[PDB]
Amino acid sequence: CITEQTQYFFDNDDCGNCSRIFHVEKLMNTNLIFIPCDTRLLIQAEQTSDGPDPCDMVKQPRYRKGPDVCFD
Amino acid sequence: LALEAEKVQAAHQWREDFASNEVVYYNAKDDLDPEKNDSEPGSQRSYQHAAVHIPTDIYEGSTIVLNELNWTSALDDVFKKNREEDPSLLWQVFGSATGLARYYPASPWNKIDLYDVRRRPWYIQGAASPKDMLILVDVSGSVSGLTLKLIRTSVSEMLETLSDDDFVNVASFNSNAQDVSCFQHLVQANVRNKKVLKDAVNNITAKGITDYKKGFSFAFEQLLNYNVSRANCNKIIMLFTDGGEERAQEIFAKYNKDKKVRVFTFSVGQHNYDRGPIQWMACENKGYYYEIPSIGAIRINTQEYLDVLGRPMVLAGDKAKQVQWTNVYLDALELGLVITGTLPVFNITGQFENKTNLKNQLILGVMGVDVSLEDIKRLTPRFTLCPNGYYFAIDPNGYVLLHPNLQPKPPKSQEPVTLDFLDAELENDIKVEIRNKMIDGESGEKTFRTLVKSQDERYIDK
Amino acid sequence: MHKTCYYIGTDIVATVENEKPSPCARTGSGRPCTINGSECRGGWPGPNHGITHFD
Amino acid sequence: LLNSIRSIASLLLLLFLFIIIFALLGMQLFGGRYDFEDTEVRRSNFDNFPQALIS
Amino acid sequence: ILLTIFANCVALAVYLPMPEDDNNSLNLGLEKLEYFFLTVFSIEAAMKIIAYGFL
Amino acid sequence: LQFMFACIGVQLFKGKFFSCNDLSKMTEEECRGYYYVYKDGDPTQMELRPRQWIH
Repeated sequence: CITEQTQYFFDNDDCGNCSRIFHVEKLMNTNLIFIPCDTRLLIQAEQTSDGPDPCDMVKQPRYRKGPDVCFD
Repeated sequence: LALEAEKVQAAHQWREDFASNEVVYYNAKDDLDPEKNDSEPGSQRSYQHAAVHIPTDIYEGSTIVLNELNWTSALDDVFKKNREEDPSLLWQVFGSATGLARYYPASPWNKIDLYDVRRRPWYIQGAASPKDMLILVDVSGSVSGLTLKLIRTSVSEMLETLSDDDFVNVASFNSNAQDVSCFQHLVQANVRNKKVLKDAVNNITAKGITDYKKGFSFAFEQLLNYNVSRANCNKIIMLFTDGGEERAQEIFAKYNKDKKVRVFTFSVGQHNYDRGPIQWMACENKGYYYEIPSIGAIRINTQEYLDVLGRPMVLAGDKAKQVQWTNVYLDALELGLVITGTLPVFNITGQFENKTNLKNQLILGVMGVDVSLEDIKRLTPRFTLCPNGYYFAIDPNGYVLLHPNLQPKPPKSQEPVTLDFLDAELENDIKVEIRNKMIDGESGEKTFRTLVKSQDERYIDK
Repeated sequence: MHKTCYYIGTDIVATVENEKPSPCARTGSGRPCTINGSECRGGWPGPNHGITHFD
Repeated sequence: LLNSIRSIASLLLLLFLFIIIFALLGMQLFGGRYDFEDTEVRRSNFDNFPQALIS
Repeated sequence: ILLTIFANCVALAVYLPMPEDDNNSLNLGLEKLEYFFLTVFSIEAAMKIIAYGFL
Repeated sequence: LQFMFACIGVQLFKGKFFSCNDLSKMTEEECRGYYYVYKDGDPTQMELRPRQWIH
């Protein structure tokens, strides 16, 4: 704590870095590591989206005989 | 299996009578070897005969069951064994409308086997892809908390039933339309996204009168859009409701006539409201209505959620029967995670037969992955999320937290192990450029260093 | 009313009746009443049986 | 025996009336909320007018 | 007045179907109609002004 | 009267009542083998049962 205060000054002078792991004991544990220890898990959801998805294949959907079998 | 199962099914005669000789008995020849597991005894109904799994609720006592059981094994056994002439097929597997055909006698299976096949994802991939999905729960101050519980469970599982590469929302509506927060949808990490949406479903109190049309008004609209993602294809919405009070043909003609829209309406529970306006609707618009009276929810969900979408595939689809590889997941039997390539098999005049597949150990996928010229890492990202990269081990990811309340407890693994490439390993923007480059797959030998800090055991290098 | 309002039990629904640490049971085709209180509780009737309690 | 029915019939009708008012009010009360999540069979619970009649 | 009371009985008997809190359907229009019965009966109250008051 | 209602019920109900478990089987011949029972309501508490038919 106070040692983490001296560490806080050490940060002012190293590398606080959140690093999620989705693995571990089931839960999505976050991991700070500096260049203090594994804790629980949280957060994502996001607002801005990214990482382009793709497909560009098949996607058959056009038809010429959708039988009105319906149900029943 | 395509070329051959098409034939026998074409000449299976399918005569009833039966009773006499099918299959039957129970073969039992002990063995043990590679690919783990001691092959020995396997007949709920290497080499030596074949295992034939059945849904635990499905009973080996029907005109349909045994009738399949004949023609399937009757030829499948032979040529699959012929495929064993060329080692080593790790787990050749057939999956029909109900029962599995496992080649060679791995023994199935106080635990309850709730396991099906219609539900199990590789099979879901084998029928009609992809799917633009837009749910409309009817939260109208009308459903009790009962059918609300049921419907809650219903979405809760259906999204798991839903493909793990198809976009989805949840359009709650009554006296007003509204969405659970996101407004874009989704690609789905399956893990996180579906979990968000699911837990959001977990709190879904009924409250308010049925706008009906207004929900539809956004339904086509939220379905409409164009701005990014979307993943164009089949474009369908799913009502789960007590029973509509009106037709809404007005909006339909207002936004649909190309009929690319579909409607799957799921009346549930008991109630008493007429199925009419609903039954009118799905038939009106290409779409297949059907119910979930209680907790028949599992099999009913799958039963035509896919096959009704199989219609185009039944038609002009035939040259489309290229193998359709799946994302990584754990085997139902102990084995470790294994990719499974699937293909569809057609009937003769009807609505599609059944979806064969091959298990492929990622273990031997690694056997092609040499590890000796080097000593750090391979990594093999999929066409979207995930690789099989030796950057991680063998557990089902998981959402966030939650210790279960011990008090009520005196429903066991679901898979797939979906992962971001981005999250599997440290972000670098430039590296993000790289995965966003490769995800399109465009670039070939393009390569360069990125100076970068790298996580190890529990403290980073650079 | 000191008895009906409470219970304690465990394991298979074979806890002794009417001999200290015993309680009225919910009807049921089996009855166990998860609570938990060890392996399932074993005795309530003021609400699960509905109001009828003498309190 | 049947001749008596002509005498009692009016009172029987008043009984039908009491049945009617009580039924409707019931429908707008119990069934006026009706809902009860978990877990069947619930039986009659005024979810509909005939239902309230039979109950 | 009698037959409109019969209209009361019928309209309400329908009105009970259904409920489940909000939603509503056909009754939603009947909701005015009770005001209709109201104003009629109230007109008969205007007649009651001509009746005998305290007597 | 016992005879009358007897004759009524028989030639109107005789095929009925051969119940399954639950409704999810309908044909008292299609019935066969096991059958889930979920305690309470939560779909994480399955219990098998060699259910059906019912007299």
